[PDB]
Amino acid sequence: MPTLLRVYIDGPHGMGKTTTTQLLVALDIVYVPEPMTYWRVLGASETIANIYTTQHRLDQGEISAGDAAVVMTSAQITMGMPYAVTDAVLAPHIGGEAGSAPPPALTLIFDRHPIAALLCYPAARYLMGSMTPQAVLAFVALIPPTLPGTNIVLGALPEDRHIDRLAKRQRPGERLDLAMLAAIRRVYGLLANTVRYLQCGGSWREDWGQLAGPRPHIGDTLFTLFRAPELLAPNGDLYNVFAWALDVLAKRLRSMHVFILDYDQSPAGCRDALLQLTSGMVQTHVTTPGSIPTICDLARTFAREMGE
Amino acid sequence: MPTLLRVYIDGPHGMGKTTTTQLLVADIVYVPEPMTYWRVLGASETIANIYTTQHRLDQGEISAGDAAVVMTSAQITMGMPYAVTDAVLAPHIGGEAGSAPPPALTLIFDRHPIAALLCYPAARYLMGSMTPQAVLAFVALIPPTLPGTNIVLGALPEDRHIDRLAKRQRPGERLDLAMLAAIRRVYGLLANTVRYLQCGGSWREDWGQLSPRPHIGDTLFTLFRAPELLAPNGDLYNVFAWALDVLAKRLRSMHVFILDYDQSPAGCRDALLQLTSGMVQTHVTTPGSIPTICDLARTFAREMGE
Ligand SMILES: Nc1nc2c(ncn2CCC(CO)CO)c(=O)[nH]1
Ligand SMILES: Nc1nc2c(ncn2CCC(CO)CO)c(=O)[nH]1
Repeated sequence: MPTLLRVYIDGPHGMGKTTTTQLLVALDIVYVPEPMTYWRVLGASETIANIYTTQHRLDQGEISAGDAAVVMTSAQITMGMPYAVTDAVLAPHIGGEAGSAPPPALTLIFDRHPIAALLCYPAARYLMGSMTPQAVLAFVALIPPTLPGTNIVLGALPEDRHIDRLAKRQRPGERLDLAMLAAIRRVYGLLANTVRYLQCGGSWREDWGQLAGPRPHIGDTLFTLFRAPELLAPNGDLYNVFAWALDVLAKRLRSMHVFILDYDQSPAGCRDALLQLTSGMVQTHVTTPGSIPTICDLARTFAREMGE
Repeated sequence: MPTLLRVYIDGPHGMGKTTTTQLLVADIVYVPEPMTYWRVLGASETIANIYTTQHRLDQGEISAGDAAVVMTSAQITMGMPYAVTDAVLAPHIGGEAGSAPPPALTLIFDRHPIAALLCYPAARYLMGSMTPQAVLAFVALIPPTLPGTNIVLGALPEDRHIDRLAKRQRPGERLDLAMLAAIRRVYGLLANTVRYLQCGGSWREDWGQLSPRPHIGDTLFTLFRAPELLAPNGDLYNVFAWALDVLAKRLRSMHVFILDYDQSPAGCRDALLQLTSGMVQTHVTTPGSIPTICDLARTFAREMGE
């Protein structure tokens, strides 16, 4: 059947993921861009400006953890909306994997992946204290089942160079919170190891008490963020409820094909560099033969209406 | 593999599910209300929070915005146990075994992910304390409907419900008769929605009427004619229209059965055992599935049931 190769470009904001993918796309391929219009208009109203202000009000000590928590938690629900719906309608047409030989019938490039809204950003906001780990796990329990051929390209960029970049300018409503850059960096690192650890066979349940290449110490995976007095019983173990969610986080990430593109270069180098990774990425067949078109018109509709 | 029979006793609160469900149990396990999770574990006394906020809104002390915001977060917390459960359970579910009995194990659940991912949220929306966009965020998050999904919804006339809803109701509640009118309307609609979807109805093909099956104005789609969802030219944006596509594939495959709650206990408890006859069973995926599945229902029970 016609194969389809999907690739999600994720990682912290401000590294140059949007450009590169354009350059990549500018060259069969459709682009599912960031739904700003949803965040700005359709879904709420300046969702991203809302996020940055609340956390700010929180840092000023004008809003209490709970007011920012309740405001943050709900601001996240809006962010992941477009990712979640796209997956939901996409899922059916996705069939069994085929194999990284050139080429596919279609290539869908994504700007971020469900996990970025249902995990990374929240966990990050949690370390930032504007969110709880209970809520964080709530999203984790909603992360959709991982689809075959789910290729995730996270991104590497030096700090000074990343800070430097954010410094110049980025999203409308965005405030330069270096600490946030730090958290969000941390979370995307962990995420990488987490996949690795998991793929190498880690089993957090065994390594709990301990709280490509070699297997990372569970203490270096995302789990570690979940060793908190909120999530622990009077006898120290995690409440089964959360443990069980860490068990889904594990299942979700366990089948992902994660890659690290380097962003410490020219937009073109990033394009060329990201292109040389797309070749070792696993693709899949479609479910209906006429899925390529609908999957196509689907991405073009998302773009035309949510892009900005 | 052995078969399993899962039943999700749903419907509006204040009718007697809880009351009638325990009775059957006292082969059959019972996964209760995660009350300890709503009160303690996930956050603090969530319910009193849901009700207060609605109150403050009603009593003009707070704004629809402020309500919506807190109202949204809370739901996240109310549905948590359902999701994780559904997600930890999922793989043990094999395909529909004919109807093939007697099942090696019967699981009775106290509500389905939809109560927290669709129903109540639809209800609070209808209350001014929650955005339709928000409601569709959870509708999309609705997990794929597993095979052998049987939902029991309850019938009890408004008056009797008012009476039972007032018998006593949860730590923190406040009798909100409107929230009773909102909630009854929702499940009622959902009842029609499942039949709509099974008699072959297409919401895209019917969507313009709002301006053998039930009329689309008598389904959960009619709620999403929320102007906020509509384009300047009245149209419905593709995001929501997709959310609705989801909502449809989700419900259509459900098996919903009606339990008349207007009849004293055991009388309802009886009817609950009678319905069990047409509910679909499933095989489990692995040898040790049933046992793992038993523990889940017992460990959720001791930890979250209060
Ligand atoms: N989901 C979510 N996304 C967040 C958060 N902060 C920044 N972003 C990404 C927003 C821009 C970068 O800041 C990129 O569009 C947050 O709390 N949640
Ligand atoms: N998910 C959700 N549930 C709500 C809300 N309001 C009342 N309930 C009722 C729950 C009842 C179960 O019978 C009382 O325990 C709400 O806003 N969201």
